[PDB]
Amino acid sequence: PIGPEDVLGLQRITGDYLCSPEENIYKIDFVRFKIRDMDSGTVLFEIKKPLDPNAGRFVRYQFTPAFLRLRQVGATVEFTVGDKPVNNFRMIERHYFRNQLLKSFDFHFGFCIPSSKNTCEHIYDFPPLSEELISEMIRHPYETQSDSFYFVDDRLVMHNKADYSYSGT
Ligand SMILES: O=C(Nc1cc(Cl)c(Cl)cn1)[C@]12C[C@H]3C[C@H](C[C@H](C3)C1)C2
Repeated sequence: PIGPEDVLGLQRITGDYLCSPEENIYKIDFVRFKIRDMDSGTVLFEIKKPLDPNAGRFVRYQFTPAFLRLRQVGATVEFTVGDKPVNNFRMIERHYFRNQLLKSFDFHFGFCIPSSKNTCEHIYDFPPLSEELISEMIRHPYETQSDSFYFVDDRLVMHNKADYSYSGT
């Protein structure tokens, strides 16, 4: 049984998925994701959802070098929920570069309407990165990786993974 305290101190990306897809007993399905730069209004990324072991749990992002100097980005997330009520829906997203923790985001979802489509806004406050780190992250695309742990009532129900490029394609 993995709880939030079990991931709040992780200093490395996990070597595997901490939970199976069947553990998503709340039928939580992310159907849309949009990232906006809060200092310019620019839509940095948008996706709409229409046997690989990842099965939709791994996403690869391709951003520009300017993304690493952003102060704050806004994430709009659309997701459906099953019949089971969802209380204390939490997401802990940890970003690492070459086994070095860079930032962890602890987001608490607002009320979730059961058996319906929900929309939430997550505000990411980026920390200032050292010039050496920014340079390395630009030179090494996809070596920046993240773990997104989703908790419902302190119980891990979803675990998604991603890697990032900041080389501007
Ligand atoms: O990729 C990142 N943040 C991100 C990515 C997405 Cl796809 C969304 Cl939705 C929201 N934030 C960062 C940028 C830099 C500052 C931290 C630590 C690392 C360097 C990785 C976050």
